[PDB]
Amino acid sequence: MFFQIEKVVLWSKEAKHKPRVIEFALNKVNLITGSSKSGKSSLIPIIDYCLGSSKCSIPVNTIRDTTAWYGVQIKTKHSRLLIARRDPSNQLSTSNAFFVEAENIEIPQNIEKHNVNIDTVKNRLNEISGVSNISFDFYDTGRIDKKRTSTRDLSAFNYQPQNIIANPNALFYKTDSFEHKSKLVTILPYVLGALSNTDIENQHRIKNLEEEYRKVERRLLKLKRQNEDWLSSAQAYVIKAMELGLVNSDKDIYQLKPERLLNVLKNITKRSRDISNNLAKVKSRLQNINSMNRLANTHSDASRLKRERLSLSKSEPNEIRSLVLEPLARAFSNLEAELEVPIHVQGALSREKIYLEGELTRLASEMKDVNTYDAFSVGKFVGEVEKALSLMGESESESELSKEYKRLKKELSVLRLKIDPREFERKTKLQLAKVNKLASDWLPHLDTENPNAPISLHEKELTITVNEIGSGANWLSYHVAITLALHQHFSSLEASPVPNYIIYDQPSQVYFDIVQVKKIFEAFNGAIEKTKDNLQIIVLDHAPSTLVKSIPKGHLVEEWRNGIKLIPLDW
Amino acid sequence: QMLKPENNLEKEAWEINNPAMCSYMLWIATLAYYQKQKEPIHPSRLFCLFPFILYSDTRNVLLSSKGSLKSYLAKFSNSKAISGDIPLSIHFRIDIQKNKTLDALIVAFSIKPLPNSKLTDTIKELVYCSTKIGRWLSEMTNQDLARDLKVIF
Amino acid sequence: IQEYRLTQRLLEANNSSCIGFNWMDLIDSGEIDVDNTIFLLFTNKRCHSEVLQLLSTSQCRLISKFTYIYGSGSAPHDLRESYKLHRLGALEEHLDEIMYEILGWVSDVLTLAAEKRQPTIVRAKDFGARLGEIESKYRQKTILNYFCNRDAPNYIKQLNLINVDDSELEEAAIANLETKDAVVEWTLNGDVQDYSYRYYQRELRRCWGIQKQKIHLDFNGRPETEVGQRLYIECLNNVTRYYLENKKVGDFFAHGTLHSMADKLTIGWHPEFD
Amino acid sequence: DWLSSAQAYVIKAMELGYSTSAANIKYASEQEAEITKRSRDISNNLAKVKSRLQNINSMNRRERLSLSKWLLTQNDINSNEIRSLVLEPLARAFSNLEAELEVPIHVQGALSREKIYLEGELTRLASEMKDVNTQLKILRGNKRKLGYDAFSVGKFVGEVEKALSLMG
DNA sequence: ACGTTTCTAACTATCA
DNA sequence: GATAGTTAGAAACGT
Repeated sequence: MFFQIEKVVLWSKEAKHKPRVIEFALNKVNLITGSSKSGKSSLIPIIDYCLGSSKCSIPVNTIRDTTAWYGVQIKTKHSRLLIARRDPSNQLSTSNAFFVEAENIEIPQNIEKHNVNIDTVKNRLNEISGVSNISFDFYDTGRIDKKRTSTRDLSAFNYQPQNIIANPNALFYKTDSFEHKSKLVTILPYVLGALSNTDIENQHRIKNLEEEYRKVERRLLKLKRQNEDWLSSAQAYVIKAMELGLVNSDKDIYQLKPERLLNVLKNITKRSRDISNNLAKVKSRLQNINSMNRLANTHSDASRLKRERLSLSKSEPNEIRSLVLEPLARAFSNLEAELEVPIHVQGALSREKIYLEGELTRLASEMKDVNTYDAFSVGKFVGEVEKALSLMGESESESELSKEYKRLKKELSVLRLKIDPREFERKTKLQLAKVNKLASDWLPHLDTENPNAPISLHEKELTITVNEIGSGANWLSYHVAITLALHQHFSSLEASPVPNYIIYDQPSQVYFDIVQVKKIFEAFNGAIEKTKDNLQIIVLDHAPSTLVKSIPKGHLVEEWRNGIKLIPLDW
Repeated sequence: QMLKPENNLEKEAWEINNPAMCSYMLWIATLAYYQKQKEPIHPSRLFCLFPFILYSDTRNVLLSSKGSLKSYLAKFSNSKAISGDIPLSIHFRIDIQKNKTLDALIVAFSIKPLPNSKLTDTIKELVYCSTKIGRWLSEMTNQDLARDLKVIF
Repeated sequence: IQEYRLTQRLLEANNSSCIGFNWMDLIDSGEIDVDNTIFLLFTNKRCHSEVLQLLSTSQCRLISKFTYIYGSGSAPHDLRESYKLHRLGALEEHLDEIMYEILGWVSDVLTLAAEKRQPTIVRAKDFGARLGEIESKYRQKTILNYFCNRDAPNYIKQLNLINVDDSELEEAAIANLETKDAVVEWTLNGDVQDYSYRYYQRELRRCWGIQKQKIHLDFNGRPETEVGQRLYIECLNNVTRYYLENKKVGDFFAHGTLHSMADKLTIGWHPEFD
Repeated sequence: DWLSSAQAYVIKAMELGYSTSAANIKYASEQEAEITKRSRDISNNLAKVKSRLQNINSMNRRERLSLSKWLLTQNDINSNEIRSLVLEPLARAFSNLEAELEVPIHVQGALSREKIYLEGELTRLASEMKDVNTQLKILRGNKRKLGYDAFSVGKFVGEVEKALSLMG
């Protein structure tokens, strides 16, 4: 997004004055001229520690001895923000933040304790940045390589300290061995423009639809594709209905349609019946008697808790009290009748049933004794016909089941085919080719062994892959070319989550030859106006202040804001 | 104008009480507002912000409170809860006001708050939650109110 | 006379066959007897020309189970005191009714034994079964007016107009309060909007109003109240599919909502004026 | 799930029988009550999850809330003093938040983890709803299936063989 | 790159 | 205004 540093604060331990502001001009190339050991190279860990760093790389015995609060101010696309952070001191690196936000930012004095945690600052930066909240884990392994991407994770390609500018091994900020290389190979297609917030939700929505597919296709459509043997026996077991014949059975199998045959299929010993009247419409309503006692016992226990959970009933209108307050005040006085349960409920649950177990199971044993077509034949046939008809398309193209297969399961292939991994690879290769063809424009603006060889990168390692031999300060030229290429690509994009500032720290650390750094500042001059003034460059060097005066995009803040050192000795 | 349609009630669905639960969101979202940082917001300004004292998934993460509203909304948006969309329901839960905000404020229009000893396990919890809410809105501006609550009023 | 006190000896029994019962006492084991077999419980006067004090309750055959009431004190207050004491509980002020339908049982068996001159063997097990059925009925109706009254509600009085069963009155009383509890619990969490109930129960005229007129034009041989019989059983099957409460709700809902209409003035399952 | 869809006949078989038992009827009523309370819990959670999905995902196609000029929209939802003394200052103070700044706030703050978790919750709660609805349908019958005689036990074992001979 | 286990610190209720 | 007390904050392992 638009996210540019305006000014950097360094609060003292409340001696007299001087919160030590280090300002930066917006959308320019910012330079301060340095002495030998003024300590200006440690401003990058100060700003990174203010941004939400877990550790603190602010150096010991020079800066941390006389500083209480560290703050930076970064202007957003809308309004600004100031992120302060106190000194870690004894508790390793675990201070918390002071995070104010307004349209304009004013620096107060020391603000004693903190008010906002550092994960709060990280979450606010993420919701400003527009990064996806997804965990990036398309197999859901709980990985840190595939995790939620933060603006703290986007602090790479934003700071170029002393140790990595003249180093081809480490390309960006704090990604030397494995601290951010995994969470940059995870997020490079997302920041190059291949993916978006709506695009990143597809790779787990398709897994949810795959789970729904495995739910529906586990049966493999028993009602549709695995019922041919039932239709083979649909015209075969009707000869058993002739044997157990009460209704008019089938006249002839090979005389009717199968639909007509299914429509046909739709349709001393009396002591068992003379016992069975107390088990059909007496024991069934006795199970319902158990539903009077036990269900209402647990309901009166539950509505006791529901009324206990209603422990909360306790302009000049005229009906706002008698009909709106007074029913609630009345219902507060009616809660006391709900904690009481009558003793007859559990009495009928336990004791009345224990007197009745011999009153109902005795006739059940009598029915068993006198139970030694058939009695269960019309039970086993009528009712199984109903279950067979309710198993074959009672709701298949009408309400649910196979109706959703023509709707939901025709969207799984739609979601799989509208954005495949082939489209992701093609878009990330197009964006990588765009950032490579945009990269070589500063090769005439800079100087290398070859100012026309097309430089390139790859996602899988994030290193310098030009087409080495005769290297040195050429690593700095490749570094500024690749950083300006990536930041110009992010500025030319829409909804890019990356802050558009690059901080450079000692380009002339290999040299100390002013023509090379002059052409470096010429490239920095050019790169601001390619996207029509959406980029910031901060340079920290001992180069003289005259290298920006003949440059339209170049700014000095009069050394260390008219100072001699970063830390003033007059604190 | 009265707030219940007389005897033509669908059911007694007002477990959230319009004149008994909340007045200015239990009336102590303006007493804590006066307590922390004195800004009036009484004659015309808007209390129709945070009826998450009236939601039993957000009132629970408001008992465990930090000391800033942004920290609470950040505690909404980590992997402990797998959430973050429900902060954006400040935008959504004031259109029709299913939480009955702007209806449960007519009854409101400085005596002491009722002490925490008379607990009742829900009323004092909501009182603590709404005092946290009321003291948390006094540290923000209107642009901050549209910013971190994610609303366009 | 005897009916007001015959149940008293039956309460102190355990399938003991308390017999209720000159012109008698020649029956030497006419029917099948039991070990206790409380015999000869029939006196109504003092001594006369026939000496009834020949054994004077010494306690036909060798060992006598003769026991008679002295003084002919029919219908006493200690008949009621034998129920509060001895066995069983109950005592929820509907005990005069339990007595009134337990003197009817011994009155009915004494009327059955008035004609058909065989002995008057009274089962104590059947007395216990009848007393248990009466106790179950009165415990069931004292379960009611607690889960219904917050006398009788306005959705149960109209459900007794068609009066399908008592289990439907149970399901109405369970479902109305369970629906109220779920609405209270939803309002506790803010899950369901307050205006969603007007979008769910005022649109049940797609059942009460188009199926109130469906079977009335289909069935015309139903004189007074059977035309509202199957309307209830069709509403109870055609309302558990409605997706107007945002997401579809459980089967316990829209049954107690139909019962929640009839607590106030509404149209309902009754085909009459109320 | 086939195990949750066939939780009945592991309770209803000894509810029916063969010989009945009042303790078995009590146990089957207890298990049916547990299944119904699980159905209520799944109903509540599914309704909440789908309500949040239908609420939050409306901005995929944010929006201006437009609580200004709501003396004509929210004036008649209540059953004049609400308007003229409370909402009339609020009519002139609801537009003092959107129109006070020139540029409205665009789409900021992703919902991707929330959308994915809510859709997975929708799938799981719909599956559990289908399982417990089949459980209640088998345990409760259509309208008249409760019977321990020679007819309804045969109907239940016919339904058991029809729902077990194919669905494994 | 922060969540996920244990630990201490602190300020603020809850009673001084 | 004091003992608890709950929640906020600290350090290493995950990968």
